[PDB]
Formats: sequence, C-alpha cells, structure tokens
Amino acid sequence: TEADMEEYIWENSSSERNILETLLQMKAAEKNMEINKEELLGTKEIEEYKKSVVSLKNEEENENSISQYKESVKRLLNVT
Amino acid sequence: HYVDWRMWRDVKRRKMAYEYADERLRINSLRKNTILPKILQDVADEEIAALPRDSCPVRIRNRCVMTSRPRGVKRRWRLSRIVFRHLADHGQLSGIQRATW
Amino acid sequence: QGMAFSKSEGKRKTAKAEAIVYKHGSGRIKVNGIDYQLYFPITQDREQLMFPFHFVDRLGKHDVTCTVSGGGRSAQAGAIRLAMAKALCSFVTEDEVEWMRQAGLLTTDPRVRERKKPGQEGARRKFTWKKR
Amino acid sequence: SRYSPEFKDPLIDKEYYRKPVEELTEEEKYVRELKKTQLIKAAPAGKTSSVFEDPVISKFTNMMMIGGNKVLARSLMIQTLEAVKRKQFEKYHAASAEEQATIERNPYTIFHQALKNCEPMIGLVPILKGGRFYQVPVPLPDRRRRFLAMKWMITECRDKKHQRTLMPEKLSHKLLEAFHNQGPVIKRKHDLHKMAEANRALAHYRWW
Amino acid sequence: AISRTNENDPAKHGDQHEGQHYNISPQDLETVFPHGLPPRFVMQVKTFSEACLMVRKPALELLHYLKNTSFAYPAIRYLLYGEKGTGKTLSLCHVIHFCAKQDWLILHIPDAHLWVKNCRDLLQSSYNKQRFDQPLEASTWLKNFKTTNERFLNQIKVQEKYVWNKRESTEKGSPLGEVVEQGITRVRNATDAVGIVLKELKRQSSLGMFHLLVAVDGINALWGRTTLKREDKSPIAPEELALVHNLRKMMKNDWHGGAIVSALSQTGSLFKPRKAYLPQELLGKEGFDALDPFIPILVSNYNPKEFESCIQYYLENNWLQHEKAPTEEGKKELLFLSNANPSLLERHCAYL
Amino acid sequence: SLSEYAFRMSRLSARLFGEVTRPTNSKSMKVVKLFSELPLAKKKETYDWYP
Ligand SMILES: Nc1ncnc2c1ncn2[C@@H]1O[C@H](COP(=O)(O)OP(=O)(O)OP(=O)(O)O)[C@@H](O)[C@H]1O
Ligand SMILES: Nc1nc2c(ncn2[C@@H]2O[C@H](COP(=O)(O)OP(=O)(O)O)[C@@H](O)[C@H]2O)c(=O)[nH]1
Ligand SMILES: [Mg+2]
Ligand SMILES: [Mg+2]
Ligand SMILES: [Mg+2]
Repeated sequence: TEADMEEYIWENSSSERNILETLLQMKAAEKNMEINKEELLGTKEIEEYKKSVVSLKNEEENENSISQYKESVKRLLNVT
Repeated sequence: HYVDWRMWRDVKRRKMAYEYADERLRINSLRKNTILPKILQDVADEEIAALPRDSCPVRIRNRCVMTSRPRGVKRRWRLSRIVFRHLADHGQLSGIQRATW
Repeated sequence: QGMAFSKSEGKRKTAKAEAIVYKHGSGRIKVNGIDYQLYFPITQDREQLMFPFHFVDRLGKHDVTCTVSGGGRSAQAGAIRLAMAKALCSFVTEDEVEWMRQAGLLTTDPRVRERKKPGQEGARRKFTWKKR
Repeated sequence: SRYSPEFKDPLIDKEYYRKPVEELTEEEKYVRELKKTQLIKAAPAGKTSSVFEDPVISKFTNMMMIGGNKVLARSLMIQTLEAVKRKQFEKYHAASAEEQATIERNPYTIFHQALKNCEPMIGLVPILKGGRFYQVPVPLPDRRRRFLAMKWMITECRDKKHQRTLMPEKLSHKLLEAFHNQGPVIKRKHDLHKMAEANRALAHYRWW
Repeated sequence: AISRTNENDPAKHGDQHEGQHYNISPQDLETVFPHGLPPRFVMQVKTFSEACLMVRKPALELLHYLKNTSFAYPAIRYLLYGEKGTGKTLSLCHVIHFCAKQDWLILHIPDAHLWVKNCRDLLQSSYNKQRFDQPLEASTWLKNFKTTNERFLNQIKVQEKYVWNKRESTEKGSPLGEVVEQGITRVRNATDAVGIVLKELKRQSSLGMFHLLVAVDGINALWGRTTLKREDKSPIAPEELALVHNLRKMMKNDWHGGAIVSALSQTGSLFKPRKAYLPQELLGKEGFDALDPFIPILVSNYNPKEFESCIQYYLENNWLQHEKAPTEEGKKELLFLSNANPSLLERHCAYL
Repeated sequence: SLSEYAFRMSRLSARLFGEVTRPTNSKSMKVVKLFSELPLAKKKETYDWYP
C-alpha cells in the first residue's frame, strides 16, 4: 500500500486526484467541455505542481519548498 | 580444609547444581510456555520438584572465598570487604588505589 | 566571502559553547542553527545573551553563529555569553576590553557542582544528629 | 568559595566606565588603575547592564522563589506588575480629569513606595535579664528594615486566609493597599511601633 | 497618531497602510468578534478602551486574494502559517472583519483544539451511534454564530425536514434561526444543529444565496490526535467526533461561492513539539492531503517599520510606564529580547 | 497494527535471520531465552567460585 512505500509517488496519489477534480470543476465553471484527463495533466503548470508536491513529501520541509508549492498552486488555480 | 562447615555446604550445593543444571533446564522449559498441554506441564511441575533440594540454584550463596563471610562480598574478586581492603591497603591488588576527588 | 569574524570558546558548568562573532551584522544570533529566541524561550537566558553586546553599546551591529552542548538551559546561556564576549573583544577598543573584564564578562565561572560525601546527605547537608 | 580571596566583585555600571577621565579625583584614578591588576569574578547570571534592571524587584523575586524555581518566581513577579498596571489603568479611565492627575500608573513606582510604607523604623530585640526575657526597643539597620518589609509582604500573601486566590492577584492587591497606607502589612508595622513605644522604659536594658 | 491610520474600512487597506493601526468600532467588536480574538489581545482592548489592529502584509495579501475571488470556481483554501506568536490569529481576524463588512456569512471557528481536548461530557450521538457528540462545545459555538450572523438567520431557510426527537422536528422552509435556536435551547441537540447549519450553508452558498467565509483557526487539530478517551480509556480519533467530522467536510473544495481561510497554531496542539510551525509538520500527512491544493501565506516577526509603529502605539496609550522605555536604548533592548516577535513584545511590554 | 505487506516482510526477514517465525507470546519466548544462554549453575563463575 501507499503507507508501505518509502518514496512518495505522485501518480495515483491524493494530490493528483484532488488537483484533477479541482481543474474539472474550474472548466465546468467556464463552460468548457475539454475534460480530457491527459491534456489537463500534461500541462507545464501541472509539471511544476507535481515537482513541488514531490519535494515536500520526499525532502525536508523548509520555507523555500513551501514558497515553491505556493507559486505552483497559485498558477493552477488562477490566483494572482 | 574449607574455611568452615558453611562454606563446605555451599561447595556441595554448587557441585550438585552443576550436575543437575541440564536436566533442570530441560524440564523447566516444558513449564515456561503456554504451548504445551497443561496436563503435561503439571507432570513437569512434579518432576522438577522431586529433584534434590540442593540442586536448586537459588540456594547457592556467594561467600568470601578466603573467610566464608556471606555478606559484604565483592563479586569481581569474590572477597569480603575486610579481606579485599587488607589486600588493597597493602598494595597487593593491581591497579586498585584509594579514591580521592 | 571575505567577512571578518572571530571565534572563541566558553565553558559554564558542563556546558561548552563555541561562538563565531562577525564584525558586521544585523544582530542575528543562531544557537545550534536555531534563532536565539526560539532556542532560549526563557527571558533570563536571552538577557544573558544581551549583556555582552549591551555593555559595549553594540546591540544590532554583529551576527553570531554559536554551537553549545551539555549543561542545562542556564549553563548553556552562560557558556554562550562567555564565548561571545571573548570573541567580541576583537572588534572593540583596548579600553573597552578592560571594562568588559572588570564587569565579569571575560572570566570563566569556576563554580561547579560539589561532590556528595559518604556518610552525609549531600555535599554539605549532614544526616539528622541525635544527641540521645 | 571556589574563588580565591584575591578575586574582586564585578562592577556592572555602564556609566561608571564611560565617566570622563578629567572629572575623576586622584583617589578615583588610583582605584581604576588598581582594578586593572586585580582578578575579577564572573558576573552572576542575575544582574546585567539592562536599563530595565531593578535590584529591589530582583531581591523580592528571589525571596518568593521556592526550591530554585526562578522561572516560576519571575513569572509571578511580572504577572503582579502587570496586574497592578491594569488595575491602575482601569481606575484612571473611570476617574475624572482632576482625579486622574493623582492616580499613579507606574507599577514600579507603586511597588517601591508600597514597600517603603511597610518598613519599620524601630525594632524589638529579646534580652535575657534576671532569667526573664524582655522585648527591648532597638534601632534597626537599613538593610534589616528593607528586608522585613519584603518578608512581611510575602508572608502575608502566603497566609491561608486567602482562599484559592492566585499570588499575582493577592500580591497586587496588597501592594496597592500598602501604597495607600492601608492593609494588614501596614498594620504589622504599626503594631511593632506600638509595642516598642510601650516598652520604651526597657530601652536601657540594651548595652549597645 | 504616527502609528495610526484614519481608514477604518478593511476594504480600503493597501500597502500605504502597512504598519499603521486601524480602529475596530465597538459595535463591530461585539458583532463580528464575540469570539476569536486572542485572549491577551482582548485584555489590551479592555485596558486601552479601544481595539486597534496593525495593517500587515499577510492580511493585505489575503485581502487582495479575497477581493478577486471567482465565486464560480471552487472555494480556495488559504492557510496562514508561521512561528509561534507572529500574528496568525489576528491576521485571520482582520480578514474576517473585511468579509463581515461586505455582508458575507461568517463561519468562524475560533480554536479547533478545544474540540479535541478537555471534554467533560462526551455523549454518544443519536444520529450515528459510532460517533460522539460534544454538547457544551457545540452550544457555545452556536450562541456566537447566532450573534455574528443574526441578520441572515431569518433569510436563510432550511431545505429539508430534520427530526430532533419523536415529538419535535424542524420543517422544510423554516428559517435557519430555528435550527440554531433548538441547539442553543436543547443542548443535547446542539451537535446535530451545528452539523445541519454546516450542511445547509455549504449547499446554499453554491446556489448563490450568499458568500460564505469558513474561518478555522487551529485547523491542524482536525487531522491529528485527541486526548479524549472512551469509557475503557481507549483513545478516540478525531474522525469519531461528530463535530469534527462535519467541519472536515467544510474544508473540502467541492463547493463554491466563498473562501476557506485557515490558520495553523502549535499553541494548544496535541502531540506536537514546541517549535513545529510548517504546514506539513503541523498538519501531518492526512492533514496536508485534505487541504492540498492550498495557498500557504507566511506570517513573520515584525519588520523594522512595524516594530516602531507597535512601540509608538503603546507609547501613545501610555502603556510603557518605565522611564527608560521611551528612550532609544530601551527600544533596542525591547527589540533584542523579543527579536521583533509580536507576541513576545506584547508580553514584555505588559509589565514594563 | 501492521499491513499484510509489512507483516509478511517481517516474517521473511525473521526466517532469513534465524529468529522465531511462528507467532509467540512473551511467556513462551522464555523457552528461546533459556536455550540461548548457559544456565547460571553451568557458568564457570558459579561452579568454580571457590578455589
Ligand atoms: N496585527 C496585529 N495588530 C496588533 N497586535 C498584533 C498584531 N499581530 C500580532 N499582534 C500582537 O501579537 C500577539 C499575538 O498575536 P496572535 O495571537 O494573532 O498570534 P499567533 O501567531 O496566532 O499565535 P499562536 O502561534 O500562539 O497561535 C497579539 O496578542 C498582539 O498583542
Ligand atoms: N438530529 C438530526 N441531525 C441531522 C439530521 N440530518 C442531518 N443531521 C446532522 O447534520 C449532519 C450533516 O448531515 P449529513 O450530511 O446527512 O451527515 P452524514 O450522514 O454523517 O454524512 C449529520 O452528521 C448530523 O449530525 C436529522 O434529520 N436529524
Ligand atoms: Mg541468594
Ligand atoms: Mg539537598
Ligand atoms: Mg493564533
């Protein structure tokens, strides 16, 4: 199980599931019918978000990893 | 030629306990578990109780090997405090000095 | 990087401190890599760290990176106070160093725990005496 | 003592060291040159050069300390000073402009003057004469007068009369009473004075 | 008035106001903040006879985000974090004041740690028999929730029928005030009344009836451990508490029409070291997973300008009574001993 | 309080390193301790205590 894993893998994780769901709701709010899993999870922004979450989960948490995570989430949620 | 009859009784106890140690260990193992049937464990209880009393290791006493003093013995040297001090105060125990600090 | 610094040692009870005092700084003290107010939550301990710099009117002018081990909370603050004062002597005038010495900021405190004696309760505390 | 007799006590006064050399007297100059040749003890962990350092409050805190727990003793002291300040601010806010002028809001001023009001001017010493002990009026040294005021204040606050009242509440209330020349601690001083006046004829029993 | 600003509208605060104290009116203090304010800050308001809050960058950043909130998108979770006593609670309160003045419905949990410790009457829930009700904690919150949102409690009308007892039941179409009144009046039904209030507000905010702010201080409690113990002294999990189970649901971003602003706190936390302050250190794995994705907002010690304005505000109120405190030497000692930590500075100035 | 994976990995490691494989309570573990050391009566300090 994921509890047994000693290395965090972003694939099939709660992070991937939660960000996917959030992005789908955002698309529905814009009335866009592009709901393809692959496209949504293939954007560069998702790659930055995936990298940030993996660092936080696998490496020592510090103020710089939290700031990197903040900026990645702000881009995916269109918060400026 | 042991110091006294008490030391001689302890010498016999240490000898008898040595002779019976394996048998006592084997029977005791049968009793010190919850795996084997209680009927078997009850028969083992009787068998270890029927062994001679002087085979029981708890009856051994660490007496001073020089004077037979049953108390005040230092286990590392097997000597009573009085005999140890006599040898130590004369400088006859390697590396042991009076402590001041 | 070419920044001037001095290093000294300090001892208090069983605590031993090593302090690096930088010639120029903002007043940041790191104790074992932790901010001093987080490392020393007790106010009295933080007052001991202020005393060397306050006495020479140099609060907010140096950075300090010190490492302390052994002893308790108060001994460690005393050991750091001594290590910082000794290292800070490199960046003050000779007259100021003498004032620091006459204020008790550069002396190793020799007061250490006395041993318990046999036949007594403590180092000095005797057993209750019974006249009859 | 782990210090040899040569070791001298540290002097922790920033202003003393900064004094202009010209103002120094010939004796003062000698005292400074001599100190440069003398061993000095390490400054104790209590007193520092801080401008907020108050020696009287530090001594009062130590007298409150139990079993070396200075952190708890210091916590009680600062809570008392805050409690006094908050009570005076409330009294100040509810007072009129004329009354507001006379209300003291500095807790240190209140603490110092409350203890001064509790200091006894005369004491009593038990003197054994002809097999009978007599309480003889005697002059008290300044240190003893100040110590007695602090001990009476702390003893009063520790009395069991106060039920489930925390020390900062008790001490702040008692300090404010003494600051106004009221309360049991002031009464204890008056009783000592009255007892000494009654025994004035026994003053000759003292031989110093 | 160097430390003060004349702009008392939290919607008009910008970067020009950084460091300046803005006054919260006594009416807002009673209505917006019946609860939530730090214990020691409440003492200051009583002593100074005024509530003044420093405009700082953490609140300014979060106010900027909440002014540009897309109410169509799922609610965004903002997490205020920072070291002990840097001002996370009072930054959250400044934001609650903004939304409260813009006619948002406020869901202010002042301290979630109180719900997982020191519970005298832990009753088994009737709605679900595997969960525990907390009558005293629920009723306490309901009374304050009523005070803050009294204006809206008549307009919002329940959309279901809720069976309280065999005899009593709230009917569809009645105002939500009735649910709040039942929980307050009948304290055995308080936990379920809180659940219903949360269930109704989440549903009806998505429908576009009102804007909902979910302000949870001490949010790290929800996914940690409890000191509450069963009859046999076995540990109880936070999920088993019905009151916590219902608040967790408010934290998910599966609704829209509002925002979810939370603040961490190691003070009052259970089984956390003194110096733990980072999100994953306090939230844990389960806590981080529940909030991810969220926007962390750092709260730091006072900067040099902010530190000077705080001293000036204390001096203007005559709070600093020591004769050396107004001097430059005293101010340097004040800075060193606190290291510009707002909480340490307030505590040291309280007796100076 | 172990996952199946963790439980089966611990049982494999215990078999590899020669430790007890079956589930054994602390009472029955005394049998292992009894046969891993010499009885006190069999130690040279005990039976050769006296010259
Ligand atoms: N914006 C502010 N305006 C005025 N005072 C403030 C402000 N922020 C902090 N303070 C001061 O600092 C104290 C601590 O603030 P607060 O309780 O918000 O901190 P916190 O970070 O939430 O603390 P904890 O980590 O214990 O939960 C306040 O009681 C107040 O005296
Ligand atoms: N007494 C009572 N409480 C209710 C009723 N419906 C909902 N609640 C409360 O409101 C909470 C939220 O409702 P719901 O989403 O149905 O909860 P769930 O069944 O635990 O998922 C519940 O956990 C209950 O505490 C009801 O009919 N009666
Ligand atoms: Mg024996
Ligand atoms: Mg003792
Ligand atoms: Mg807080």
